[PDB]
Amino acid sequence: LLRGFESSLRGSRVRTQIDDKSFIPYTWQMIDVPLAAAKTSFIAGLDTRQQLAY
Amino acid sequence: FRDTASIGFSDTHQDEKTLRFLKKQISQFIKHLKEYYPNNELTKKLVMKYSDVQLLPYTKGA
Amino acid sequence: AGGLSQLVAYGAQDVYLTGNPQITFFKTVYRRYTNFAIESIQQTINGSVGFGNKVSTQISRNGDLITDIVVEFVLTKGGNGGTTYYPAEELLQDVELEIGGQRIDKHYNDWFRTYDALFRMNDDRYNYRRMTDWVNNELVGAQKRFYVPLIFFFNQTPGLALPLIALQYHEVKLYFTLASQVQGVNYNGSSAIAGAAQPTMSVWVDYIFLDTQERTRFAQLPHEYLIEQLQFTGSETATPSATTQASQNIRLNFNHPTKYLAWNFNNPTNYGQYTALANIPGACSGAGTAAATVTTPDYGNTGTYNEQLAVLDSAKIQLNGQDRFATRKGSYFNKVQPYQSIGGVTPAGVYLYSFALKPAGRQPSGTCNFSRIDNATLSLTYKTCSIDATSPAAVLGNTETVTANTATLLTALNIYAKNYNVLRIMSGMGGLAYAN
Amino acid sequence: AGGLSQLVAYGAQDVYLTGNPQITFFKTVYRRYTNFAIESIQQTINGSVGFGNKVSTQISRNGDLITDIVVEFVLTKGGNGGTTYYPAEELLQDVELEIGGQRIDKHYNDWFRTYDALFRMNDDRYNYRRMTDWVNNELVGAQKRFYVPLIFFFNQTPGLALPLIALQYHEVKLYFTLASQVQGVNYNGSSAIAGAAQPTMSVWVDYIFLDTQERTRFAQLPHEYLIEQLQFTGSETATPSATTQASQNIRLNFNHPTKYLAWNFNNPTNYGQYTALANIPGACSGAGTAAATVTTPDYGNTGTYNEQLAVLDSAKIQLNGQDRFATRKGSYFNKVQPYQSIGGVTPAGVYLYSFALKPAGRQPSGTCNFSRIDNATLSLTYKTCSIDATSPAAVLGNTETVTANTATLLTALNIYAKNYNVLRIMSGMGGLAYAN
Amino acid sequence: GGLSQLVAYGAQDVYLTGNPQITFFKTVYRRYTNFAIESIQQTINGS
Amino acid sequence: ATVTTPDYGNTGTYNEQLAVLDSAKIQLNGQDRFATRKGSYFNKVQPYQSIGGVTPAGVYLYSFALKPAGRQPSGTCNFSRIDNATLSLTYKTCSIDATSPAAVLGNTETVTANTATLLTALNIYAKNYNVLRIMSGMGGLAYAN
Amino acid sequence: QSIGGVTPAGVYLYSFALKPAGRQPSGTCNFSRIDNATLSLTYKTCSID
Amino acid sequence: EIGGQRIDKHYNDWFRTYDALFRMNDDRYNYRRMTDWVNNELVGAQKR
Amino acid sequence: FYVPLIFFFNQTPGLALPLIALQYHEVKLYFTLASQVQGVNYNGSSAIA
Amino acid sequence: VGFGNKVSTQISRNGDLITDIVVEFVLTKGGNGGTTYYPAEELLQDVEL
Repeated sequence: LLRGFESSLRGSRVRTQIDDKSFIPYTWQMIDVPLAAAKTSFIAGLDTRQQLAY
Repeated sequence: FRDTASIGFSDTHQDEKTLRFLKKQISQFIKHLKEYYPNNELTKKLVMKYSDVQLLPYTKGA
Repeated sequence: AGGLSQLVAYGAQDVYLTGNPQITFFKTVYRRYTNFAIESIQQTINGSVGFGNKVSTQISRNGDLITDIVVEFVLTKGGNGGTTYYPAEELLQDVELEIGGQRIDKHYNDWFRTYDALFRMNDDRYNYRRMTDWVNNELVGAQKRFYVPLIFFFNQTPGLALPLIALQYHEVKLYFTLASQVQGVNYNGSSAIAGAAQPTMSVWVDYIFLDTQERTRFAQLPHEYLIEQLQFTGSETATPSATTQASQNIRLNFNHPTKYLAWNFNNPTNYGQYTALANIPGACSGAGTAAATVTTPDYGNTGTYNEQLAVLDSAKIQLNGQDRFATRKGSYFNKVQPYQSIGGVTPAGVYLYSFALKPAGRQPSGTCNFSRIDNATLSLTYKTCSIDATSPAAVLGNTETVTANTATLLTALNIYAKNYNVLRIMSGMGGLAYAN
Repeated sequence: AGGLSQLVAYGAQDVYLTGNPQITFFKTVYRRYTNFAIESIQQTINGSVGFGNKVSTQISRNGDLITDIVVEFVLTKGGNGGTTYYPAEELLQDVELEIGGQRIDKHYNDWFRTYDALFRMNDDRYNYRRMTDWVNNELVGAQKRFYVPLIFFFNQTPGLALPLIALQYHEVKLYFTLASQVQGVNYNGSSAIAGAAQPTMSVWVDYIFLDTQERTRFAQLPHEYLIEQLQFTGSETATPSATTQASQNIRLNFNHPTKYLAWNFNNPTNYGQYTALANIPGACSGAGTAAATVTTPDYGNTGTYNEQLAVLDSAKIQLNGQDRFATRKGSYFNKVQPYQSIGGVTPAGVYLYSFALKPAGRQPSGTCNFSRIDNATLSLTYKTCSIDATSPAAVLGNTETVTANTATLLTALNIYAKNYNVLRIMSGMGGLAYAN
Repeated sequence: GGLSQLVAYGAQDVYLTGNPQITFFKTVYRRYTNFAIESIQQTINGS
Repeated sequence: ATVTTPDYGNTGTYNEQLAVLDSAKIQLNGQDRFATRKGSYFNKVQPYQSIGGVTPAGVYLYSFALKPAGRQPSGTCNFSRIDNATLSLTYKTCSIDATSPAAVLGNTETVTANTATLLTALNIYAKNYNVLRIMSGMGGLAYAN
Repeated sequence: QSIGGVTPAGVYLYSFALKPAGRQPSGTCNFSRIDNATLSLTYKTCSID
Repeated sequence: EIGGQRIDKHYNDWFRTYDALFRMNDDRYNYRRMTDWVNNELVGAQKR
Repeated sequence: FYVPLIFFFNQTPGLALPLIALQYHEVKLYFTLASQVQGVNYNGSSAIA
Repeated sequence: VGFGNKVSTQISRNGDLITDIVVEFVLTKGGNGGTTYYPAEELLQDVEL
């Protein structure tokens, strides 16, 4: 109790406890919906405008 | 010609580590209450805390 | 005669130059690229625009990638010629980069001046000044459109453009903190300029639209970007007037594998003033005439290259109680490190020490990971501020260890660190891989 | 509308630019590197430091590789403003590199000035000036610390760092000859400045510390470095006075693969004076008023870009009795060669001719191997030197084949050639691959 | 000196100095097709 | 009236204009713990939010806990593992002439009385948890630092 | 953004390319496939003496 | 704008033109009622 | 001035609103500001210039 | 923001759960002592979730 106790000694206060770990499991949500990227011509248009014959 | 085998700055015997060294030792020995260990077991701690080397073998011939 | 007379000059040492050729210089090879188009689209700014106001924008998903961002301001000058010093950027006190609720970076008005002071050179420094200041002796009442390009990690090279197509859930936002005091527009020194107009601003965002084969890839694969961050805290300085050269030992609070450390000594009242004022050409208002005063800069020339008016005598970085390099004089950090590492000119009062071979580039080239340092301290020696600022005979005729008495006004020290980190993006969400 | 519209118009002309994409510009993949740290360490200089003395220093092997060296001088100016012209470099008369007792390279104060004059460019050269001269109209008695970075094959790119870790059997050291005459510090022209202070000198070296895995390999493996070195001998000019255009045939003593030759016509008494003096602003002391004298420069502006004050009319290089090119006038070599080859500006009186496509780089890009050429000459034609230097009406209002009568002071000729060699490191010993 | 920095290899650095791919201090140059450069005068036809 | 001596028995006040703090921020390892807040936040808002009492002017608190007034653990900042904790202060400009009530009762939060420069001592407290262990007649702190 | 230099007054640039100053293709608009390419200008009122 | 793509874009003069071309009778008058002062209102009058 | 709100999730942590569990629902607050504030811009019904 | 104006805000999803919300105002009074009565509270005309 008097001399076998726990304390905080330098090296145990190293900044790497933050700089080795992400905030990602702490700031991210749980999103089950997939990403919806799709073909460009579907939105952009079909280029239907008499392009020059070569 | 110089004949100086040692390079000339801190590398091989110097153990240039940061004080995080403390957690490496705690991990090696497993318990956070490190204070009692080297008071009772010093040899194992000294053996596990020093560096190795690499050699240079070149010659020209007689 | 001619070229044929030299081709024949072939000897044994050419096996290292022209032996078994691998490259021919005169028929090069180009690489075909994924088709893309760049469109500059206006964003909507939330909040009231004005002096001292804080406004923000939510970046609309107008495209697949986002890269260059430019913030424009409209300012009316309230004074005559030579009364402003980059008013467009000083108006913008900081910009916060937030992706999905987590801040990734933050830049400051003073950092923009420091970054410009170090890493931009030649025509880009002059253009930047054109983009942020009045440089043609314009007079009172002149009004113009200013552009303050942003420098977040994804703002200078397409190689780090953020994948909005892969950030379909998390929003990206920029918060803009505007200044209450803008020299020559809203205030002249600390004196308010009656009738000063409120600024008008807009945020320009340049979007890249990709073709099908790559854009669906971006939304398919997880991504990891090796990015830059800025770290910043302010410090108070100890600058003596006489009999001594003070020491100061500032304990640093930096983390991450750091590319370089840069700092400047400033007068918090006069934006961009990193040197003492003196009664010499370009060093103070009215310099060289009977009306000269060393309390007010000749603002259009606030920046100088005359280190005699700078206050740092020497500095060293000490890590865990042992010096990182032997003590260097203040001029090493002002003249030599940017020569070796950037290739530009750093004005007096701005100092740089690199850990990197090429800190101006984005290719990783050496870092100091301060998360592993238990005691990171910047030790400073100041010059003695005993030289009479109003007497050119002394201001330009003194020793290396002394500077002007007006250097005692440089009470704030701004210490910046630029470091690497990794940005992770997947399933529409993003965030910073290593916290801090 | 917008970027999508541009993507829609995709057709045949895009197949060779984008069809079957090979690259993207928006997902740049960085490379991972070997851990290293950089430190600047000062060494001990063996020899007495002072005007006219020779000193040397052994590079204390405080690291694994040597990447850069910056020489520092502390000078007190002995004259008024505008009386100095690169005084740190004039003092740094000659720097010689020795590895294992053998001379590797030598660089003279005039080479530093010539290299600065025609190869170093941008704000980087202005900053260079900041490091070696007084650039803020400073007054007599001012003390300033100067930095002169060295320009040996190893100083600018880390890929050529000196492998001292692998040279355990040899010393690496440099010899420094200090000038006895430094303009504006201990002499004004040929007249001594009483009470001038002796310089203070130190040499700083940037050491690379490598990690365990890479330094093991460097120490155990043999290495070969493809390097550049400077060949130089000074000679004499053939400048005429009136009625003629002198010719000179200079037998060259260069060998090894040369990437360029460069030369200047100088006044050996006034450091850096590569042109004639004249009564034009910045062209001589007192220029523009009645006190103008054309025997002494207005030193702080010793260098000029007015080619009419240059003495060379035309030049040709001939190899083995046949012309290497048809004769060009002097302005070609002063204005066009550096435009085509390096993309910079060269001041009047300094000339370049290159063999390399990019002579400023390290990657070989064309060389003339003067070890397999038996007789190489430089043919010069001089301008007639009949214009009265004291009348700007005659100097600023005349033709190309004439110059000022004061051009006859440019009596010393310096022809430089830089070429390739290979530095071999085997069994702990270094040495050159090719002799002569 | 710099050793206090060099030693500090951590978890975040696997993205920088882990599993090295390149070295910055040993450059390998590419050998090129032998060529010579000259500039000569053309005849201009016309007044 | 002598503005250098208080009417001692009524020394405590609730008038924020006589309080020193313009703003405060707590920063942990170079990273802000929250954005800078104005001094009245620490004097009045958090005591309302987490304690339920009234704090006189010049006394400030920031909580890490839902119930800092209680004994039940309710949220803690473990300073035994944080390398650098810094409390950043911004002062009000002490330009008001304390002898003129028209000025002291008629100004904004960023200024205070000239007599404020007498408040020369800064006292910052931290209250925390540890465990007191008792075994076979012996007692002691398990976590002492 | 596209070059990294300064352009004098009266000279204007709009790029379709990331690095128009370089030779490596970095983004193009093919005006052989656009039927109506128009540059619309607004002029300043030239009222100042 | 639908998903980053422009679908339509109307200007004030188009609204005037449309009101001039396609709205007729009571609808044009009620439009007027919604966008202007139609009762000789005086300085200071405010309307939704 | 600081005006705390007194909604169901404002006074006790036990009813804290879990944005984390509302991934797809954005939470908005509407604020209507009074036109007349006694002693600030009106004294009774009389405007304060 | 202003007298008689209506504004809204969208709570930024920075955390996991929301507890208290405090709306702050900066007001300057135009009256004498004893001429105001919870001016920040009446300014806050209404709040909707």
